Amino acid sequence: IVGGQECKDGECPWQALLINEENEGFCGGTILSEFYILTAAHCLYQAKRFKVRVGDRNTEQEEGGEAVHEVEVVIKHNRFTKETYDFDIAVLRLKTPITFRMNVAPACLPERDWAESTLMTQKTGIVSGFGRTHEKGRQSTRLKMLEVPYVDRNSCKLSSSFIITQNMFCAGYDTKQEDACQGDSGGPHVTRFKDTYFVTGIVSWGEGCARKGKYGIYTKVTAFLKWIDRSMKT
Amino acid sequence: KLCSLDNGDCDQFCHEEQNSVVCSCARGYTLADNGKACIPTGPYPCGKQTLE
Ligand SMILES: O=C1c2c(c(C(F)(F)F)nn2-c2cccc(-c3n[nH]c(=O)[nH]3)c2)CCN1c1ccc(-c2ccccc2CN2CCCC2)cc1
Ligand code: NA
Ligand code: NA
Repeated sequence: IVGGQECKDGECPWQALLINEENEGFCGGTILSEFYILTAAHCLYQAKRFKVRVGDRNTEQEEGGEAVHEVEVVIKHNRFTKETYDFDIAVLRLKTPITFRMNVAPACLPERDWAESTLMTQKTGIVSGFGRTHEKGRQSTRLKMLEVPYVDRNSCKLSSSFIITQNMFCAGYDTKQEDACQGDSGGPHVTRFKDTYFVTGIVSWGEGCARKGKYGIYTKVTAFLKWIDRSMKT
Repeated sequence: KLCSLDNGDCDQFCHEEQNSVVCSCARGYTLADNGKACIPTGPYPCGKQTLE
């Protein structure tokens, strides 16, 4: 995340960190339940073999409530390609279930129409991650978060030099230099409704980070609730 | 106005069935007797920050 605030104790409990063999965070993820992690499909190319870290907020220092989980099954959406960046969604089933505690809890999965009429219509969402603090820089050691305004659908299409499909959505700032960045991919985009946090997006991509006139593109979770539900049945 | 008027007083999910408001909850919550609020069945229900 470029700009924004740090995640304080128990503020971003649904955050997951994808860690390669070298034990370094490359992508984010969302805790849906004890066995499942929601991530971006493209993140699966960023590392040969990977694990899932939870309850982590500072990489350099062990948090005791921090836990490493191996992946049993990787459920990738076959419709995904680097040419379109469409259907940028994957589900990970874990070998061991997550212990829910302070900093470790799942984000709610909303119902389709309600999510569309009541969540996507709120002014902002919150994006979070261990990604780059500047467009040119290294992976963050601290978990950050940033409130992002939901961006108007046609205004989003206009800002992009690429095709913004119906599975994608814009959130961010036209002038304010704060947005998600490289390494935040697969991470959560939640919308708070009455003190409860529902999962709305998966950090997908952007043209640089916090670039004026450009936004962060996320996978529209509502477009995949049945596919997500079916994934958890397998 | 139903669901469009303040989420039909539902804590979470709002639906319209036979021109009335019908509320439901995410997994890990039970609908209250008032048919509006969502009660967590156990600790750490989804979408709650762990601030305590
Ligand atoms: O997504 C990123 C990206 C880059 C960097 C950087 F600069 F750090 F290297 N970070 N980053 C990133 C990563 C994560 C979040 C944010 C973010 N969220 N919010 C915000 O502002 N940024 C930024 C480089 C560009 N890229 C990208 C650009 C464009 C597509 C795309 C888009 C549509 C179709 C096909 C394609 C794929 N095609 C494109 C041409 C060949 C393949 C893919 C990737
Ligand atoms: Na840590
Ligand atoms: Na911007």
